[PDB]
Amino acid sequence: SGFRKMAFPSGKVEGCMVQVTCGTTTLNGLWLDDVVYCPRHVICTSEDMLNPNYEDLLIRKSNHNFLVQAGNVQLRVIGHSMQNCVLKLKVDTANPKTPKYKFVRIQPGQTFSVLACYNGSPSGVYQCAMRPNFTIKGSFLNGSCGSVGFNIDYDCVSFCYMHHMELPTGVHAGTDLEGNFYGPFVDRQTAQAAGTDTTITVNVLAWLYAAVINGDRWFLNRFTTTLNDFNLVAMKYNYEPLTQDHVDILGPLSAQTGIAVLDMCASLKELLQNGMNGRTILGSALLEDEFTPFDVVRQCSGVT
Amino acid sequence: SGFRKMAFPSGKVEGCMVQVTCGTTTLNGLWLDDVVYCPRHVICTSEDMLNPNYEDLLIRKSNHNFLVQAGNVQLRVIGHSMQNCVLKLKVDTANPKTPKYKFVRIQPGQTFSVLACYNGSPSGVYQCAMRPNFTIKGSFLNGSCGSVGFNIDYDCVSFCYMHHMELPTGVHAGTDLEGNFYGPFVDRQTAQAAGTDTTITVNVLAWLYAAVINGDRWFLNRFTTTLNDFNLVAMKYNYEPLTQDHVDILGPLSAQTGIAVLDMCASLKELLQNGMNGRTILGSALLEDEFTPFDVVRQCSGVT
Ligand SMILES: COc1ccccc1OCCNC(=O)C1=CC=NC(=O)C1
Ligand SMILES: COc1ccccc1OCCNC(=O)C1=CC=NC(=O)C1
Repeated sequence: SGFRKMAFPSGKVEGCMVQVTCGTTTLNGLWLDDVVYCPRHVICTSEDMLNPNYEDLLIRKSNHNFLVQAGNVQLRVIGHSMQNCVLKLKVDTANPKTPKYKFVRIQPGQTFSVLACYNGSPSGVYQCAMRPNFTIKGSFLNGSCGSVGFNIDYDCVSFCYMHHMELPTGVHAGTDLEGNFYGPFVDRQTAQAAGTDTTITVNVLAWLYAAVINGDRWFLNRFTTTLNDFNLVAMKYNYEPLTQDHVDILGPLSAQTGIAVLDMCASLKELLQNGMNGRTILGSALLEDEFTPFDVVRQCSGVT
Repeated sequence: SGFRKMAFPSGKVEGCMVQVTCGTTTLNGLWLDDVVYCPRHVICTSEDMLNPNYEDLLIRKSNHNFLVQAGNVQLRVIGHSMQNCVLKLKVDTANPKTPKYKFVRIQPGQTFSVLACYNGSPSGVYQCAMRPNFTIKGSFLNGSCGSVGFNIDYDCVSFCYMHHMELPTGVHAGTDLEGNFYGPFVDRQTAQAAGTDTTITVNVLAWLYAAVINGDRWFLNRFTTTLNDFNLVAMKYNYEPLTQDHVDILGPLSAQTGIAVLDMCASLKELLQNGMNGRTILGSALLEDEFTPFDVVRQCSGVT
């Protein structure tokens, strides 16, 4: 028993991290097969970031201008191309530590592990959720760009995020591995509105099921609700509307605990309307939304 | 910016994990050089765990009874010995993935990463603190025994914990890598009192400094206090007494932010006496104590 904000083991991803330098800028790259992926803003200087013309900036660059180093060994760059906001540097050597991998675009509300890196070296790993507004609340300092987010299913790493920037509000924005930003964000040093965020309702319910499985039950009540009634409360408290697809994904947790999804919704409704009254759930004094129903089942079953 | 409960990258530890089977029991082992370390309770059966005679149980076992498998390859056991509550199985092959390592006994209040494993396979990584009462609030299910805790300083892994059991209260107990339990715990299936736990005051203060560095400042007030006055409040709220050694370790964070340690103590005093009033600090609605002053500096500076 016990419940933790668990990240995937980062080993398979550590073996892919490289340092990429272009001029005076150094950031992180991901070396998979004979390609290194990194944010295209590695080609920018301070004067450029306000509104860089990436096509023009990249034209002044040659294969030899991109310095790629994997630990202490230098990789030979034989090609370069820009795909959306990522640069793909073709190298003459396939990464011998390349795991089985996929590039996936995750949905808002889904979770993933981030391996924060500096100068191509891993510093730490933490579990994140892609906010409904497509930002992530990470921990990234100068030099962290090119750090990636991923999920792991047995031996396959599904890369879903590459870190590009911190918005003036202190939240983080990045792209999928094809360089498409999550959300409306552009890779420019400008004020960018991130939409209204909401709490991931299906994840809070999954976390309430994790609480019951692990022994924290004080919040269970004698009430039930309907999807319509619950959604009126979800609206008032900036929670995502619950759909039948969300109820269906909560099926296994409802079956395991014997607590019907709408009964758990009624517990969540009471917690939203009355707060915690100074109590905690799974060591938290707020409603946790960065655990999906899949995460809860995985952690509660011990999937390796 | 941003602050997360970050774990160390687990790669160096994943390459050491093995499965150890003895009879019908399977758990995790740590393969370093030509030795595999695992909890000695791998030799027990259900009837034994109420009060096992480990010396007698181990005498009925031979090198060939310990099945050690690293992924898909079987290791040949050429020796076995019990040191405190750990078994050391000598194997004929040194682990080629053995990183630089140390065995350390951490102090209560210190933090470490845990790589939860099942059947010798890593499932996840999370950051823990050794509670003042020598328990850890982990996430471990059946089969997790032998999972380890560690810290990493550049290329050196300092192994500090090996998981042995879950107490009837749902908290976790384990040993250092020499098999000495942290706390009063014994490896028996019996009710075991874990002492009164307290909140790690120096860690809460370090986390308040992390909050100021990252922009959450609402809790800063116009007051100051003394170590004596603060400790009277710490006593009332089951917080560890603050010492000058704790103030000294907070020095770098006090210097970076310009907020004197006793002024931060006065903010903490007001938060203990008045609560959060429905606000959050670094995404938490409670006072966080699982970040040491070293962790805060490391995460705020980007040490890899
Ligand atoms: C506004 O900056 C940008 C806009 C578009 C593109 C790149 C930008 O930044 C490049 C350098 N940024 C960093 O190294 C970070 C510093 C702190 N926190 C982070 O998450 C990243
Ligand atoms: C009371 O059990 C023991 C006492 C002494 C020694 C060993 C004991 O357990 C062996 C198996 N335990 C597990 O696999 C766990 C199940 C669930 N949670 C965990 O943290 C471990």
